[PDB]
Amino acid sequence: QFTLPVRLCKEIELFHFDIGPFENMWPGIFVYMVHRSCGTSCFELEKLCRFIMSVKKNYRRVPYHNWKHAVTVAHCMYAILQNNHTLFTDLERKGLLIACLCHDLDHRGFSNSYLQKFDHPLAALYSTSTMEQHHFSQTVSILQLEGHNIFSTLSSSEYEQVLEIIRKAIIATDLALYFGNRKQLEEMYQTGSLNLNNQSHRDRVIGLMMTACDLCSVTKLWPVTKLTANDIYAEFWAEGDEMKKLGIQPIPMMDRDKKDEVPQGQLGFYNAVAIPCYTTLTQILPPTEPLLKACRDNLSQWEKVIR
Ligand SMILES: CC(C)(CO)n1c(=O)[nH]c2c3cccnc3n(-c3ccccc3)c(=O)c21
Ligand SMILES: [Mg+2]
Ligand SMILES: [Zn+2]
Repeated sequence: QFTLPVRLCKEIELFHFDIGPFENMWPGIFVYMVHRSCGTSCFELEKLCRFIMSVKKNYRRVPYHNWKHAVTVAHCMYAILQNNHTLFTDLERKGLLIACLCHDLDHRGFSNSYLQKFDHPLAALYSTSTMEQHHFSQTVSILQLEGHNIFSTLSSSEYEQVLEIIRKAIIATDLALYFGNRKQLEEMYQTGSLNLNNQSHRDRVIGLMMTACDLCSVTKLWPVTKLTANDIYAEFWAEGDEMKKLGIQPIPMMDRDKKDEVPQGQLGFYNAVAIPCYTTLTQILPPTEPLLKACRDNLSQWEKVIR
């Protein structure tokens, strides 16, 4: 039944768009993004709406890895897609927006390292990319619910094609995998061997897009960026608190007693992770340049905080 306001129509297209002040409209914002990416008949409205509300319900009340984070990541993907639409197939356009909304499904607010170290049942189930494999499992589980399968109308080979796009995209949100991925992609771009017709290459490009979307809070306007950083640190500190209880000293980043080091930690995160990510992405997809520009702007803001 929901209809989005006229001011948003043009603003939703921009990379720096902040979903933050529209909580009641987030399910409706996602529906709009889907119709603009693959048409009004791309998914049966009833199916799609059941799927979204179920996905929403399966995001816990954690400070950062919550419903808001899912819609934020999906919106960034929507902007990338819209600015490079002809470069992606209808099946990719569909799969990626769904993968972004589901990428942190049922996150408990603990890193893969925590679950591995403390031998959590989830780490026993999934050896590497612990949470990520759980997020893809949670996505399949939601699709398997009565009248949720938005992909039922696709052909047999086209169905396993989306589920494989989704699987690969969600796994690539494992930051530990990003570093190698970005390195292989930088090699291909420089040597001039990068070929989007090659499937293994497309998988890597998609992988980087997933990282770029996952970290997009660094591409918003400084007041939004700063407020998201508080949410991520509230989540890191809670994890550190748990480690302390179990007689383990957490790394500075997860220690609330080491709050003064946050600007220095951010500067390191932007120099080692965020800037290289958007630099490589801009080389492959030149219309994604505003993401790099906004990231550089926030990097200067963190330097100013240190100074
Ligand atoms: C991007 C964000 C949220 C900016 O506030 N951020 C930050 O400040 N430090 C970090 C950060 C620091 C260390 C490891 N991962 C981080 N990720 C992260 C977490 C899970 C999955 C993928 C990436 C962030 O998004 C982030
Ligand atoms: Mg994740
Ligand atoms: Zn995420």
